[PDB]
Amino acid sequence: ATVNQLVRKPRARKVAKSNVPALEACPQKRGVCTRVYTTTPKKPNSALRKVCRVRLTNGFEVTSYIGGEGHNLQEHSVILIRGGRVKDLPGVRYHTVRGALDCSGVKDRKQARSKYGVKRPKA
Amino acid sequence: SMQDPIADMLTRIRNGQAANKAAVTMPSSKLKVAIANVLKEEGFIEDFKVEGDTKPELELTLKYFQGKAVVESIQRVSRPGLRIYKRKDELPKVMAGLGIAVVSTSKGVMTDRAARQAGLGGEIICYVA
Amino acid sequence: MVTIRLARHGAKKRPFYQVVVADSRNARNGRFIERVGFFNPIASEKEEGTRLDLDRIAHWVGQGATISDRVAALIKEVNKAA
Amino acid sequence: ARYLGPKLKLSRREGTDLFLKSGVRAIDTKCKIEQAPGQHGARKPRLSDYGVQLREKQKVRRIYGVLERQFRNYYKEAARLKGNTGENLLALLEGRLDNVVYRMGFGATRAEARQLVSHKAIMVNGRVVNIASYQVSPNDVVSIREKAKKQSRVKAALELAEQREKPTWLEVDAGKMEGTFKRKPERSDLSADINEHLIVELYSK
Amino acid sequence: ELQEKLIAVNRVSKTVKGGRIFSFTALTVVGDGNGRVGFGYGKAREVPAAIQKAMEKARRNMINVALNNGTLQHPVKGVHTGSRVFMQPASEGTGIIAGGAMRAVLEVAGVHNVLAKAYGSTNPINVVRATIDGLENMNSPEMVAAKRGKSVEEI
Amino acid sequence: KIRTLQGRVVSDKMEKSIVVAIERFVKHPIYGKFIKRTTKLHVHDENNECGIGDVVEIRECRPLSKTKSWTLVRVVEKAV
RNA sequence: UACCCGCAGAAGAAGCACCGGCUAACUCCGUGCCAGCAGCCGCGGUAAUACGGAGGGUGCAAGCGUUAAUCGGAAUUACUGGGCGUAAAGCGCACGCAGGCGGUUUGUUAAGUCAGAUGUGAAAUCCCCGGGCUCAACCUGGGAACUGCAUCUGAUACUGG
RNA sequence: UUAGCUAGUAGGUGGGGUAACGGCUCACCUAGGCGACGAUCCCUAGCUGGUCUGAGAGGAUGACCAGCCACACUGGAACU
Ligand SMILES: [K+]
Ligand SMILES: [K+]
Ligand SMILES: [K+]
Ligand SMILES: [Mg+2]
Ligand SMILES: [Mg+2]
Ligand SMILES: [Mg+2]
Ligand SMILES: [Mg+2]
Ligand SMILES: [Mg+2]
Ligand SMILES: [Mg+2]
Ligand SMILES: [Mg+2]
Ligand SMILES: [Mg+2]
Ligand SMILES: [Mg+2]
Ligand SMILES: [Mg+2]
Ligand SMILES: [Mg+2]
Ligand SMILES: [Mg+2]
Ligand SMILES: [Mg+2]
Ligand SMILES: [Mg+2]
Ligand SMILES: [Mg+2]
Ligand SMILES: [Mg+2]
Ligand SMILES: [Mg+2]
Ligand SMILES: [Mg+2]
Ligand SMILES: [Mg+2]
Ligand SMILES: [Mg+2]
Ligand SMILES: [Mg+2]
Ligand SMILES: [Mg+2]
Repeated sequence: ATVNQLVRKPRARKVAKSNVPALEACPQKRGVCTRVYTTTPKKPNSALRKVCRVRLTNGFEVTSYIGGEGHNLQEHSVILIRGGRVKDLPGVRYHTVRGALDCSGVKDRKQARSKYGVKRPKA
Repeated sequence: SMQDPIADMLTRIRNGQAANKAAVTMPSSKLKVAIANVLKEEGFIEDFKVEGDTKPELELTLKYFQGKAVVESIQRVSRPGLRIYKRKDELPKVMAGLGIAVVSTSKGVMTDRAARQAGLGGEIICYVA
Repeated sequence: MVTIRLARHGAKKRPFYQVVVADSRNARNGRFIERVGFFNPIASEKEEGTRLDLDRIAHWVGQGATISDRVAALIKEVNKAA
Repeated sequence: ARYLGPKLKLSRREGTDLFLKSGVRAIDTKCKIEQAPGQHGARKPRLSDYGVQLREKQKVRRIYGVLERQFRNYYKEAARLKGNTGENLLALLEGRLDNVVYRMGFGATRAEARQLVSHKAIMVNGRVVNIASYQVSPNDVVSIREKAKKQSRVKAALELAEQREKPTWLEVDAGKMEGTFKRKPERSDLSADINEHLIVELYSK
Repeated sequence: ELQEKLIAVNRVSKTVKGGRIFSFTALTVVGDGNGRVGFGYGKAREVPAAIQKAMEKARRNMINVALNNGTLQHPVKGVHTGSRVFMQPASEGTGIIAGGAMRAVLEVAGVHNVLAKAYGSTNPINVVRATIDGLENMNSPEMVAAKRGKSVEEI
Repeated sequence: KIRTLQGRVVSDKMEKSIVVAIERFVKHPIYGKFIKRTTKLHVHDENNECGIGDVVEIRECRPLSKTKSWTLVRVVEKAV
């Protein structure tokens, strides 16, 4: 408050930390699936939600969500991950990008296709 | 302890006029006489007087219009903890020029309007609305 | 040594040249001591395609500056027109 | 670059004549102008203030035919120019070569005028120009080039423009197929139906 | 004559032995332009009834402000509860740079050119209070001169 | 006409040399309070004539030692 | 090469994301806390404008979304511009060094302060007024600015000595 | 959640050395010098004109272009 106190000790600017530290300010990262499994969400929801533990190229290991109906992922499968948490899955801070490396696009989807990695129906 | 007798004078004005006092009395001082003179010239007070030889008192007669204080506000700006000086090109305009700032220029205590006309800066004592 | 020369300051296929005084060791577009004028090869006939401060050029030559062949040509051109 | 869909749906959504068709016939014989498009368009909404501002921004773009990027560039320049940002913006939109060509009467529609420009049929100040966004300026002459005067289109367009209100800032000599900026346009002459200040509000947020 | 604005509608509730009773409140403002404005806060069990009460309250409870040919005389700071409002005059063609709750008040007052900023609580009721308080404090050269006894040439 | 500083002697224990404190008031860049700032110079003190607390006038010269690059012009006041 | 002329024929050239609220756009059919969705609030357990499909919108456009990252909004580190009875915040109390601050009067100085002059503050970039590319983006002439630094010559109200 | 650091270290006299002033270097003499206005130590980092953001004060930043600095497989040295 008092200007003499400020001169003795300036205003310490807070630092806002990144929510996605394993991404190291990269937009995406490659990684290898060491385990693929499912978990219940927390209240109020109920489901079995599909997740994988992935070792990233920088040696971080993270848990990542596998969006869309059905997937082809397996252990030793190589996938690309991006930021964005899932809420109701505590600790799942990343999304697997569909349609990149081993991760197939969703097979029969026709709307919002570019989010799920599936190509135009030509006919 | 008392360390800013100018802020003391201004606070006595503010409080006395909020209390509808007819006149207020305070310890006199050259700078107080100068500031009171400027306020009288700008019409913010009716009159001022100095009385006594060893311990001179200064009295200000306060001014009211339609039953309400003529002084709208009176605010110390330069103060012992943080002195404020302005260049000619930086003198502030109080209430877009309806109020006054009191500036101790090298030529003496005067309004900011006078200081701009003279082409001077100085120490800015207070704002009066 | 001190030299007076053109610096290419324009766009692709749209050249424009400043006339600048420089130490010859400095890069074409790099450090220069003083700017002296300009030349435009594609200015209109209605347009000022060249300007020089001939007085300061004479001053620098008095100091021993080396004029570039194209700058010399431009000076002859200006003193033929003017 | 261009909107190429059903033009009169736009007028239905705006609920007003956007001049998108040349006017050989009244639009109520060509569309259910009073009713918004689609199966739910019968249920008239209660627009929010954001909806209102958006709808005006859309209306002005959709009259003059300008996409958002170019329209925002017009906004930024009008905000740089002196005077009222909205009056400046409308003066800019009215200074376009396609708009001038339409006001002059050589195109029966703004899109027809845009073809006439783009196909190098228009000359300005004695020079061919085919850029729709070209900003015409005072004392500029505009004319049909002499190879193009053979088209029937321009003749029918002139026989329609004679029915429309005559602009005050232009002059045209229809029989010669030439005209001129006598003045720049002004807020007095452009239709009061455009709420320029809502455009200013929407981009100034 | 009067222009009218509806600023807000809010559903409040009273708990009772049987459950919850829901009631609607409406905040509105009216003004002549030309620097006369008032605000009205109405309560009812029906939205239109609340609005009508608000308007009737706002036709009385109406104050005069000495506008400077459609702008403010000087910058003003108004405060009420948690809401602090700064307003400043602006050059012609500036328009109303303000938030919705302040824009309504300044529009119905007819202040065409203003810069304004809300600080602290943006709660519409207290914001309207703070804005009216500020406009009510604003004063003009002629009555400043009358107070100080100078001629207006003092400006 | 010499561009010159004035300060006070804060050490005299070196040979032909003194430490001079220059004391300056400077407006703090951000908070605007006027802060006292100090700078210490090592100054050539020929004859060892100065003493602690003296007020002395000094000027910039050629390098004279590792630290010394300033020389005494004159004493202006003396302590005690 | 730019630019210009001639010729055939609408011929060779439109996608992406949204539509529960914030925030413009909604109705059927699947499905039944499942499968799935999400920036925040939050949707789905047999009548889902929130999932998936279709028909309608709406918004951008040779682009459209998503992830990463900075400032803003954030007066949420508050110098301009915040707080400390109960929301986070007065040391358990006191003494006291360095430090910050200083009742009143006269003289003197001219450090802070103020005024004037001179030098410097590279060009570019950024603003204003004008030129050139068929417009624009680009290029370019002149001006302003470069919120500063430094050295002289004055003023002495205030502050410091 | 680094408080003490330094012995060519700080200064002086006289030789030597440099294009040149100097502990730059050497013999001897004095015993200092720096530091809470943060020395020493640890982590990070080329600097500036500027760029982005902002009503402004500020905050972040130093890709392209221009000025200065440093480097040239790693570590030393000198020659012309
Ligand atoms: K503060
Ligand atoms: K020696
Ligand atoms: K040494
Ligand atoms: Mg449940
Ligand atoms: Mg484009
Ligand atoms: Mg708040
Ligand atoms: Mg939604
Ligand atoms: Mg259903
Ligand atoms: Mg922020
Ligand atoms: Mg801030
Ligand atoms: Mg707080
Ligand atoms: Mg408690
Ligand atoms: Mg507490
Ligand atoms: Mg206590
Ligand atoms: Mg005590
Ligand atoms: Mg003490
Ligand atoms: Mg003390
Ligand atoms: Mg005193
Ligand atoms: Mg001085
Ligand atoms: Mg050598
Ligand atoms: Mg590095
Ligand atoms: Mg801000
Ligand atoms: Mg800016
Ligand atoms: Mg590089
Ligand atoms: Mg290598």
